[PDB]
Amino acid sequence: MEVIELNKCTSGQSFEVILKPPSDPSLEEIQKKLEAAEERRKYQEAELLKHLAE
Amino acid sequence: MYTFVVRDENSSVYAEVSRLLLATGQWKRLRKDNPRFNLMLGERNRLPFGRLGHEPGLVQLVNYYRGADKLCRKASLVKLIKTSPELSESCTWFPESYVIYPTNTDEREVFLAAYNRRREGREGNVWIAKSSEGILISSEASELLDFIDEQGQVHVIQKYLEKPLLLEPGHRKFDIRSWVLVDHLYNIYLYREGVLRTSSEPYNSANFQDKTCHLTNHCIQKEYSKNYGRYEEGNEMFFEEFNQYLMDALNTTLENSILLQIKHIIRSCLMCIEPAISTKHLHYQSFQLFGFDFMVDEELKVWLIEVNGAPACAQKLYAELCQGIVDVAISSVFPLATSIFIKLHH
Amino acid sequence: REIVHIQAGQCGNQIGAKFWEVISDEHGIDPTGSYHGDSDLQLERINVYYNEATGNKYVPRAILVDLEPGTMDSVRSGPFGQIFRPDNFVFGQSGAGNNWAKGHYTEGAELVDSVLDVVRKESESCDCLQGFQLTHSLGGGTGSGMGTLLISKIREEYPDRIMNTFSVMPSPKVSDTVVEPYNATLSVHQLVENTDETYCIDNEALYDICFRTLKLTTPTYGDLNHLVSATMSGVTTCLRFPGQLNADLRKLAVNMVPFPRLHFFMPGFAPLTSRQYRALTVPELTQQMFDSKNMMAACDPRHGRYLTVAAIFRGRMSMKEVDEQMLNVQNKNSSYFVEWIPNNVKTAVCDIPPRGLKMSATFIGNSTAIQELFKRISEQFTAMFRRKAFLHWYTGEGMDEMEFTEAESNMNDLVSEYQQYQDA
Amino acid sequence: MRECISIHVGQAGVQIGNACWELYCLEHGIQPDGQMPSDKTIGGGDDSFNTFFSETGAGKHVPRAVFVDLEPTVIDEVRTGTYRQLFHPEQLITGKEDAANNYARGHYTIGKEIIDLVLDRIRKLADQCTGLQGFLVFHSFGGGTGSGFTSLLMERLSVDYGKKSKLEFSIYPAPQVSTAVVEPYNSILTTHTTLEHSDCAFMVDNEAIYDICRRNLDIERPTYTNLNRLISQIVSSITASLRFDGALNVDLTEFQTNLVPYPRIHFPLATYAPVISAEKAYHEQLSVAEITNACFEPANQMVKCDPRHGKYMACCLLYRGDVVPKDVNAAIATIKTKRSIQFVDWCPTGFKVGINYQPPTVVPGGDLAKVQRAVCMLSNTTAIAEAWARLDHKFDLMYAKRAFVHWYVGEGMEEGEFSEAREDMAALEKDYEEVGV
Ligand SMILES: Nc1nc2c(ncn2[C@@H]2O[C@H](COP(=O)(O)OP(=O)(O)OP(=O)(O)O)[C@@H](O)[C@H]2O)c(=O)[nH]1
Ligand SMILES: Nc1nc2c(ncn2[C@@H]2O[C@H](COP(=O)(O)OP(=O)(O)O)[C@@H](O)[C@H]2O)c(=O)[nH]1
Ligand SMILES: COc1ccc(N(C)c2nc(Cl)nc3cccc(F)c23)cc1
Ligand SMILES: [Ca+2]
Ligand SMILES: [Cl-]
Ligand SMILES: [Mg+2]
Ligand SMILES: [Mg+2]
Repeated sequence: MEVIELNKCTSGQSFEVILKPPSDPSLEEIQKKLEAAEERRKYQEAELLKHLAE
Repeated sequence: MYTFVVRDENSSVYAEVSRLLLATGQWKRLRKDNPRFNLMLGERNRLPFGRLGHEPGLVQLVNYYRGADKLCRKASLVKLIKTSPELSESCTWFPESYVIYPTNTDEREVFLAAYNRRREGREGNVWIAKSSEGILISSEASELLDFIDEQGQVHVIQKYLEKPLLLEPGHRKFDIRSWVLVDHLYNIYLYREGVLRTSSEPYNSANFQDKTCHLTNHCIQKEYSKNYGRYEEGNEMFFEEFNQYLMDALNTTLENSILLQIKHIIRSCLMCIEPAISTKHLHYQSFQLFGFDFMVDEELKVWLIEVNGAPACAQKLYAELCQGIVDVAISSVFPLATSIFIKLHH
Repeated sequence: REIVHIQAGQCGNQIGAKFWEVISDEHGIDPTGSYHGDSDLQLERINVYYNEATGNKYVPRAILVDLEPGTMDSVRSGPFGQIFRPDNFVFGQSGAGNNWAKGHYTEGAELVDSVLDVVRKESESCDCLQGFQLTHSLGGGTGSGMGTLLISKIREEYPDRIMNTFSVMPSPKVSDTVVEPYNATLSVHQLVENTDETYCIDNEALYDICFRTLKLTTPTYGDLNHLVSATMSGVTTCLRFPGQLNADLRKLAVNMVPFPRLHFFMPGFAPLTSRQYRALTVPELTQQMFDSKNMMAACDPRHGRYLTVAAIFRGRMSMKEVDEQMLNVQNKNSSYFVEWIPNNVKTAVCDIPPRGLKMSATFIGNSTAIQELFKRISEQFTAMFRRKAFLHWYTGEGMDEMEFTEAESNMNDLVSEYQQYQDA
Repeated sequence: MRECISIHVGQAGVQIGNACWELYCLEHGIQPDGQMPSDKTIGGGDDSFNTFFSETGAGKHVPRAVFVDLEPTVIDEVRTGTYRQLFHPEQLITGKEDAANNYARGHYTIGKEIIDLVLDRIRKLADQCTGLQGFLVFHSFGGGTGSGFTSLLMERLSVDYGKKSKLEFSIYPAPQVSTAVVEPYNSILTTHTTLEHSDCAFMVDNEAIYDICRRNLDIERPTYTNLNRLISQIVSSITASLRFDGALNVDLTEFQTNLVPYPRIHFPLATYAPVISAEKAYHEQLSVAEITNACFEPANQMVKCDPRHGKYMACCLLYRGDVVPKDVNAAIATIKTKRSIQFVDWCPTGFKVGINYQPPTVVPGGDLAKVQRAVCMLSNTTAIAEAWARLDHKFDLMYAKRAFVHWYVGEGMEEGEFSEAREDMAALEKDYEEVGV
């Protein structure tokens, strides 16, 4: 069990203790997704308003 | 009023426990997937321990110890005994054993170092092989490993016990099944009744290809044995007869010659793993019924061979043992509106 | 945030007036609109239902609608009559004769544009209108026929707002005319399509409650409406009172309605009061609010399963005790709560109790047992419709038997869809 | 000195941010108006606390923080509360109507047109940074804002700040204090869409905080206020190394380096001890060995699970108070002998240790007692995957009936996103299983 990289200072100290060794989409595609969902939404709304107009 | 769910229908012991639970009028059964249960009699495989103890307003209790497989599958138990300081490689009640993987870590290069010292020292050199149907007891290794590699799973092979205690009349072998219940408090309870699963065929130390006088399984004996049931009904000698026999034939009690050792082994195994599996400070609780399998040699020395984690009982003893499970494991946690267990503590 | 309230027809306006009396009292407002309460919990969300007017006055965001002036006059003359803005009284003269067709197609159409004018005027003074609640019966003519006309118009003009209704169901035990089943079935067809959440207030249940347990031998509509205003104040308490759960109509829809069409809620109330001294204990409150005998929709909840439940405890009590009791109900009757919606029962607590009670509990269940209600209606419907009885009142307003057949089918489909999830 | 921007999203994120920033101000001696007398470099500096506070010419110390909610009522409480002066108005951003507990409403419908404003205010903070190292993002899994708007914000941050580190403090949903029946849907959805945009996430199960509050604080029925003062203690414990002199976890990159070897498995478990009631009359102060030992009781974890049946990939101990290395090493030795601590074969068995001698600051009048020493352990154990199992199971139950799905589809989301997110979580669960069995 050995103690390494002991660094220390007025606020405190730090160190490691070893016990045993080792055995994204772009802005383009994003605003395209947001707009696709807005299109599906606007379409469902149009279906609804057409049914109400019937 | 308490609720339980049954997720292993193929369990004789807990089928009976379900019946006794219902017959109290204070336990109702829910559907296998209804999570609002107090009690879970879980499946044997991939029981979902991570989903227990997250139901507000429900104290939850399961009939298995997550982790206990380390004791109850053969390679695991060998690994545990060799590596654990509490048991150590110098363990005096477990036979020399080694973990071997098929051709397709392993211990055959460490095996052979011992095997050949045993063949040179002109000692009895029978070894047995098995995993967790497909058994080979041989006198030379190249039969053992050859057989292991025809199958495809990890195997353990261990010093066969060449001088067993033989029941007379009959000159036959046997194993001793002990039933131990561990409760949510980690009390270890040994059931007062054990069973001797005997062979019906005199012990033939000659050719080890006949498994009828060397393996004591209740199945192989009903099917492939000559006189299944000649000496005892169902090839099962219970504890009173066996104690009588030891008194009459050998001038000792079962308690003295054998049980002391079985209690020592049971307690040692369970106390060893207690930190890895205890649910003392856990959000759910566990109990578990275990079947410890023992073999006595001709010098009245007890040996452990397998621990089984989902055992069946003997038909005579189902009632009493299942009622004991309810009393100590279940009603302890969920109370209702001269014990059959010996508590193991030292 | 803001809710716009519409009450239509005789029943709609009588229960609507009672609702505004009751919650006006709860929020400390007097019949003149002048706030005179003591606490400040009463005003934090006062704008959900009230508009602030000149001189620190509070004016209900309420539109009153009828085709005959009798009942609207009765409201103006009533106790809180002068709290409503007079421009929000919109009425005709001919009435609707208990005829869904007059309310929806002929007389109502003539009046609906001016109602929608007042609707629009109220809505444009709203910072963030969340939607509308309507009060109406389903068995008369104005409430059922014209209120459902209104609802589909409102949906057309505001298709992204919540539409919520308190809908009184007709019962032969409390019956005005024989054509009530016809009217109800035509209306339910409308409600299934155009509301997000409907409180099914069964007049059968209200009668049975007044009779069997309040020991009232001759229940009046006043006795029924006391139960209705208690239920209404209860189911809207999380809307108008600041709590941990900052609730609104849309969250309530999202959480209560797993499938769009199954949005017909069974309301319940405890303790059942008549127009006492013993304080209820939280275990008693909890056992009662779940009791078939305290629900306002005549159904047997054991005959179905709870999809979702929302419960509201009003009073000063132990939130710990409330949690334990609710969990005890679910854990001791888990058979009756669908297992495929985890944790489908949620609870809220308000410190302010209703008038005259130290503690109360309101229950809002979406149960598949609600099918029983619609089955009742459908049976009554079919009994007449197979002989085409009383249809002439409707064909004389332009309607075709085909439209009756369609609404019958849609209601029977609704019943089937509930049965689908009672066995899942 | 490199700056850190905190972003608080939705009700849970904002109320937790309130708690944490109150704590920070107490710890660094910053008053509610933003004045810190011990700061002699007036108008600026590159001290350690400056990674969280900027300075005005008038001596005001101002959190590097943005609060964003889709409805106004909760951030309005920040705007009128004790620390109103602390925050500059354009760092407090509100909508008109919330996401109605609906991930898709927060991500798509309402998200789409407050996102650019939020990113503009975030850029106004970053432009005040000589060397921004990245973001600490606070949000619930369950809220419609906290789930949906957060995942949109995370995607965009990866775009506009690709080299920067993003850390999550994430509230996992618990029925005892949950507000909505669809929190499993939202959880899975937001985890799948955020996984690749987050370098390290600290998950806090409200069930654990709730129970810790009941058992060790003797609070009958904990409120959000209880839970958040406790959560903020843990958060302060985690960030103390960015705000104070030291050599362990000094930048956001070091959290990934020390705690996350495999990038997908970036959910460290946090254990915190001791938690002691202020109303405890006589308290015997716990030793280094007792609190370090408590770090291995499940009842002290931020998420209830059993690390004994998992494997460790990393382990950090953060002490605050009267602690010296040799007492830590003694404690560790004895603990190693009495406990089931298995590391993965390709990782060293060991502990990175950090000590700050100032003991924990407690909110005056709060519930937590002052103590002479306390520790937070951060361990990357496979056992936390239990939480994903639980969550995934609840999801599978509802989705098999498509219950409530119509509420998401009607916001423009496609049914396939549900099974895609679930697909991903199946992958995650398998990653965990074969790293650790
Ligand atoms: N620990 C803690 N959890 C909270 C707090 N507030 C809300 N939650 C949890 O967060 C989940 C609900 O998410 P919220 O943040 O409240 O909702 P939101 O992000 O504001 O989204 P919407 O209200 O749907 O617009 C539930 O599981 C709550 O229990 C809080 O202050 N502290
Ligand atoms: N519960 C309740 N039901 C009512 C009330 N007034 C009428 N009803 C019921 O509503 C139906 C009559 O419809 P009504 O509202 O009078 O006709 P409308 O004015 O044309 O809408 C019948 O089922 C009545 O029993 C009331 O004050 N309370
Ligand atoms: C899972 O079932 C749920 C049901 C409802 C809700 N919310 C949005 C609520 N809304 C309203 Cl208006 N009143 C409520 C009253 C009591 C409990 C609640 F929770 C209420 C959340 C979840
Ligand atoms: Ca400075
Ligand atoms: Cl960058
Ligand atoms: Mg009438
Ligand atoms: Mg919110």
